Amino acid sequence: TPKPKIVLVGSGMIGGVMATLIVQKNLGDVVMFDVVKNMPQGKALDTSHSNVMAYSNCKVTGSNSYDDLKGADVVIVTAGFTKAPGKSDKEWNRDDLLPLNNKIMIEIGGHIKNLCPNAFIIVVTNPVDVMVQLLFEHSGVPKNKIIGLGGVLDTSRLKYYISQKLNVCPRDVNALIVGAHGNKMVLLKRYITVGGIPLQEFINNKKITDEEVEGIFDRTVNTALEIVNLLASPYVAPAAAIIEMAESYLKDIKKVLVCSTLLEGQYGHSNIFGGTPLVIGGTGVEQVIELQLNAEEKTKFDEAVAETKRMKALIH
Amino acid sequence: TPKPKIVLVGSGMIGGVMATLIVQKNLGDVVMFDVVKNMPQGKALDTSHSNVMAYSNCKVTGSNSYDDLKGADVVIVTAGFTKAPGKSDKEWNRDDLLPLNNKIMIEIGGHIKNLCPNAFIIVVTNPVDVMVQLLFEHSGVPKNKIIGLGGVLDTSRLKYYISQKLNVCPRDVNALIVGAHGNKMVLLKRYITVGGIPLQEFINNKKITDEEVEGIFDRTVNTALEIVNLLASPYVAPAAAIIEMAESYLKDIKKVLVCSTLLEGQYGHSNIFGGTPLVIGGTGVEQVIELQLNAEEKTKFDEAVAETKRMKALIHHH
Amino acid sequence: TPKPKIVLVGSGMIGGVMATLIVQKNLGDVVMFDVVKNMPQGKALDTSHSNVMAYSNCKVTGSNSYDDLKGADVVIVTAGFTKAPGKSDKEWNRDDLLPLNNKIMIEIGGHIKNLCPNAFIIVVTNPVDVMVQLLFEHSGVPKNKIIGLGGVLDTSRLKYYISQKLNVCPRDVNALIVGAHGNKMVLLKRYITVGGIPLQEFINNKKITDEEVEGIFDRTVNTALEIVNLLASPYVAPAAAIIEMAESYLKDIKKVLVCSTLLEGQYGHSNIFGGTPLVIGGTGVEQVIELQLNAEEKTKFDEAVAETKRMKALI
Amino acid sequence: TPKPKIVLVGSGMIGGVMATLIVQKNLGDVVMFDVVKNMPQGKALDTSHSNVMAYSNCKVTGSNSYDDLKGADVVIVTAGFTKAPGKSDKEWNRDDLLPLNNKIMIEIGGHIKNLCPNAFIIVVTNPVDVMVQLLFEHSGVPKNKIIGLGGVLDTSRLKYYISQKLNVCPRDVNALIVGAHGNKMVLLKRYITVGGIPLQEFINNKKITDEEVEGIFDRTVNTALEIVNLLASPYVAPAAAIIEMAESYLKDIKKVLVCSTLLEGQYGHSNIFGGTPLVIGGTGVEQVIELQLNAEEKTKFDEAVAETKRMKALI
Ligand SMILES: NC(=O)C1=CN([C@@H]2O[C@H](COP(=O)(O)OP(=O)(O)OC[C@H]3O[C@@H](n4cnc5c(N)ncnc54)[C@H](O)[C@@H]3O)[C@@H](O)[C@H]2O)C=CC1
Ligand SMILES: NC(=O)C1=CN([C@@H]2O[C@H](COP(=O)(O)OP(=O)(O)OC[C@H]3O[C@@H](n4cnc5c(N)ncnc54)[C@H](O)[C@@H]3O)[C@@H](O)[C@H]2O)C=CC1
Ligand SMILES: NC(=O)C1=CN([C@@H]2O[C@H](COP(=O)(O)OP(=O)(O)OC[C@H]3O[C@@H](n4cnc5c(N)ncnc54)[C@H](O)[C@@H]3O)[C@@H](O)[C@H]2O)C=CC1
Ligand SMILES: NC(=O)C1=CN([C@@H]2O[C@H](COP(=O)(O)OP(=O)(O)OC[C@H]3O[C@@H](n4cnc5c(N)ncnc54)[C@H](O)[C@@H]3O)[C@@H](O)[C@H]2O)C=CC1
Repeated sequence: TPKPKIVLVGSGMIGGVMATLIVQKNLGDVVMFDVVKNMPQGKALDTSHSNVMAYSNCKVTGSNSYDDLKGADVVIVTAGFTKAPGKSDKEWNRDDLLPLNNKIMIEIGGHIKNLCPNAFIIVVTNPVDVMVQLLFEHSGVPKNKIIGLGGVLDTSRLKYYISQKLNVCPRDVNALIVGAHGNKMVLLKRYITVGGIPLQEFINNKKITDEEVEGIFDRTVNTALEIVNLLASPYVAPAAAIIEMAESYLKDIKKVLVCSTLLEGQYGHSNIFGGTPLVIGGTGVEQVIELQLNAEEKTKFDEAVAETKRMKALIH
Repeated sequence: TPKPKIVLVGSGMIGGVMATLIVQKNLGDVVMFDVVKNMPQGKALDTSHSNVMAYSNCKVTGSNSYDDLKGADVVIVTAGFTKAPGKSDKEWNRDDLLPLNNKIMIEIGGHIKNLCPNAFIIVVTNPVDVMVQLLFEHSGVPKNKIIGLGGVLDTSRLKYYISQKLNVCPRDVNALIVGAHGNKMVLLKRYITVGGIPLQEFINNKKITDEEVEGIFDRTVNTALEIVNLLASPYVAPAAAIIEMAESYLKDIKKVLVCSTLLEGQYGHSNIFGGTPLVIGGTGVEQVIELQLNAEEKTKFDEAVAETKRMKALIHHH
Repeated sequence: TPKPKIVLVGSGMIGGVMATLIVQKNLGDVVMFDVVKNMPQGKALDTSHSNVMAYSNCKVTGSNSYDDLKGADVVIVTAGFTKAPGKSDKEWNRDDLLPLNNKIMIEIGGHIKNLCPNAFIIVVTNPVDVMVQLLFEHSGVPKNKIIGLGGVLDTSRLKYYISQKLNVCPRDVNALIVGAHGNKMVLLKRYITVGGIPLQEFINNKKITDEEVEGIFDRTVNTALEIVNLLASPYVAPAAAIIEMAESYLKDIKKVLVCSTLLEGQYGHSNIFGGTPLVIGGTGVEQVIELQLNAEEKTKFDEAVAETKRMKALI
Repeated sequence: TPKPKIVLVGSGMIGGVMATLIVQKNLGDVVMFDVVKNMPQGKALDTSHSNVMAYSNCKVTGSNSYDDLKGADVVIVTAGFTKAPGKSDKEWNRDDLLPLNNKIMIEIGGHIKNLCPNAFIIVVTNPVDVMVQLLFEHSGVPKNKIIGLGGVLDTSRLKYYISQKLNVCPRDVNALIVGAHGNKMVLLKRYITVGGIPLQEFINNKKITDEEVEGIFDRTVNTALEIVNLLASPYVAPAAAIIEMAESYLKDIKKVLVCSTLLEGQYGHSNIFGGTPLVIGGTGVEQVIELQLNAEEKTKFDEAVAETKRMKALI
């Protein structure tokens, strides 16, 4: 009243699930944007009919024009490159990626600056902790108005695996994974709770062993690789995580969610984005919570941020 | 208590969205079954993590074994061929696919009979009015325990396009589409209401014209084609429609939903499945409602069933 | 963002259920206003804890001050009285209370005009079709920003009773009740559908008779009496009906809902509020739909509006 | 599976809100049972209409016959005295209700044994930790199939108050209150977290002081009295807490919820019910979690169970 406008910049796998979930939850009008012609229009048409089943009323439209950024309340960026040429046959590089995805962020940021400078922006494009800062820089939006997906998704894996071993509801496990999305993500064993009860109590009661916990941490780290091996880059859980973040903003819920945000001295770091618990409210990032890490924990957090800094320095 | 078991026989595009929606609604444990190796397992793992975001607790597992049909409460069949070397990259059709999908329904039917004969079955595989009857015949399930997807999806399109012209909530439009899923679907102009009000009133008040209605009618018939030409065969709205049907069963809601069901004299037809409103409750199909069509509407219904019979008669064509 | 502000002017039985449902649906911050001291503060404290179980974040506060209307997005008025003192329940009716309630609507109107002139207003206080016009006049709010509760609740009963005879989901019955809320309500048999199918088809197939339909019409008209003769106040269904209306506004859903709205030549009547299908969207009443009634139906609508005029000219 | 049946034994303030919430969530058919004639039939009629607004299909019926217990999946017991007949508020003595509510548990227990021995039972009647055990004994139901309301409600207050000081979503605060429902509830400061983060981190950062936390504890213990002083006993949040417990069973969610349950050695205590975290799934109580309390926390638990034992000894 008047209906929020959500622009999906990128209408691939994650984009399609997000449009579906937005309709289920009656969250706002959706523009599915892509550079690929016709594809976002077909997805939007199919998704728009699902309003009837959902008892919702969200316009869902497809676009190949950046003009549709005008009026956006929320912009979600999943746009990016992948795959490789000639290369033979398993040596697809990392890494350079990174200039190609940077050029995408330059293009998107320029239009955000021109067309929707007051939007709340969520960046998903990998490596997320690098790309979110690039978009921040190219778009000119305030620091409280842009974040990156990482912790909500990474902790959903950890929560889920622990919950299946302990035979409890998945959401009754709480856990924090910080620093960066990716292989350097910091899993904080000390902050795992189950129904509000420290994980250690379940270990002492022999409900789960130290070994099993370590195998679950390794599985959490290997999950994207596990699913890519079987199928493709994951998309259902990533979309669910993003919509949880977007909804906290649109409904001023003030959920505490771990996301990539600009660090300004926290954990000893500045001029860089990193994963940390934060509060998402109707004005955007309302609080950035700095965890009271011990020495071993801070050193893993430093390694996570050093890798973000490394990749960022490959951009010229 | 103790949590329904839902098996998706076919874990493609439609299968993926259904698993996603089942988790969102906390509806039951899900087995994602497919003949394609690794694909269901990967989709099931990705989907299982979304339980955290949804505050749900549905196990989601992937399978390449029919044994996992054991104990199913609901079985949803989207399984179908399936193209080979040739002969590309579009050479597919569906006329020649009829004997091939027949063979799929035989295989699935024999397994349902041995492993989950008390399941409620929803068939999606095209042409659905043909395939649902084939599954009924080879599974042995009672007539009230098997239906095909059609009307809920077809009417969603008609309801949607009308609501956008009249500027009202999509679900506040009501419409009935009967006969068969496909190009011979019967769109009943007489039975369209908007907030309970006959469509003819909005026409009389020049809010929409007769030409605009016919244009919306053509767009509804050709919607699958329109989306295929932009993208691929539709899957988000089909999944939503199937889940609304499954939920009515699992929660005994008793929604009146247009679905393909065994006709036993209704509309003058027997020994065939066709689309008609019916009531889905906790026992399956509780009521089959026969619309009181005029002569001109009945002729159209006749044409829909004739086309289903034509295709059924090609399950052994060479 | 920023979170809507909903003020409940009246915090009795219906107010209490409305605040509960607002939290369940996470629809906005709630101010529970009443003239009774401490009571709305007590209900608000209780209700605020239910945010935890609902995974919501709605502030629920109690107020005895009209100043809390400031910056309201939605104002729901149930302030007045349920039953006449000295009067029993075997007679449960209405009258002599009009002038008092007009003095309430004058007083509430004054405050709305000053503190929340851009709010969407829902009037619930009986006789609703009279009371909503009074508040409209004294609040100065535009015609598309104020409606009365009537048809959504009246039609919920008709839909429910028909759904139970025919063994289908209650919401799969559609029905229109118009004219006025109360004993002169116009139940339109022609407009009833079940799963989009004319009721007449089920009458033809002997699933329900013309006389059972007549008995359901009577039961619908007399439902409030039936409840009061058993123990008081419909409040649960009235609250769910109002929240359905409020939500359609707050979420721009554009539902077609029968409510009390200013008539401007529709059905032949003007300068009066009447019950008719409307579209509620993000800007308030976006459309008023005039049913194409036949002479027998238009005469019943006339008798409904005439009873509203009989009470309007009498304060 | 497919329409569960929920029987509400007691259709007073909490029963009315519970029936409302079951319909909203489409959780099951509802029987509103009470010894008061006509009243639950009136409440059930009002409530049934709300199925339309909710898009639900739950039958809601009122009853004065215990026959309605046959086929129950869940039975919720709020039946009981709130004050002794012929006494004033100045003469209030909580122990006075023990023999009066004991008689009610005996009556209800005999009918459960005969009619729905496989139902999951949730006891609400105060003092709940005593009453739940009386119903256990008289009903003969297995220990995994009967629990008392306490910790879900008590922790909702603590969670809510902390969340308002810290400006976060109420449900993102986690806390455990154990031992008994009432003034000797054990508020475990050590176990409080906010977004999974120990409460102490927020103290260290001066977002909240130790004194503020103490005043929150006091407020939490005294909330029912606060609400009564304004106008209670509380009913919205109690109803929501009970529905969260019943839903975890009906949908096999396996939520961890603090409820009153038979102690068989946990915390050094036996032959008594006390509040502790536990898992509710489709078979009932699937796990009872014994917290690893330190010595000081342990003595607070002992003091709470001592008071349950004192009151049980009165019978
Ligand atoms: N941050 C996180 O926790 C996670 C991040 N991801 C990342 O999310 C991104 C997207 O994932 P999927 O949807 O699975 O990939 P996808 O390949 O299916 O979608 C990418 C879409 O972006 C489009 N695109 C390319 N350039 C564009 C431009 N300039 N403007 C608009 N659209 C453009 C492509 O046409 C494609 O449709 C990838 O970078 C992936 O690595 C994936 C999972 C988790
Ligand atoms: N009834 C209706 O209103 C509509 C019907 N459809 C039909 O639904 C079907 C599926 O649609 P999509 O999911 O988009 O197709 P899809 O090709 O993505 O999914 C079909 C899946 O079935 C699998 N399969 C083949 N044989 C199998 C077997 N014996 N057991 C288990 N899986 C097997 C394939 O491996 C494939 O993964 C098609 O026949 C399509 O024409 C689509 C839309 C609407
Ligand atoms: N339009 C409809 O379909 C229906 C209308 N109603 C009507 O709605 C009204 C409320 O019903 P209940 O909540 O059951 O009544 P209730 O008596 O329980 O609550 C009314 C509240 O309004 C308060 N109040 C009185 N004057 C006030 C003022 N100056 N400002 C603020 N608050 C004031 C009273 O203190 C009382 O708490 C009654 O007029 C009732 O007859 C009830 C059902 C349906
Ligand atoms: N366990 C907890 O955390 C809490 C417990 N309570 C308790 O819950 C109980 C109910 O609370 P309210 O609904 O507010 O009280 P209420 O007085 O409104 O409802 C109690 C109902 O039980 C009925 N009743 C009495 N004996 C009965 C019997 N033999 N069979 C059937 N019905 C019978 C009465 O007619 C009355 O309608 C009280 O004992 C109260 O102390 C209240 C809040 C929290």
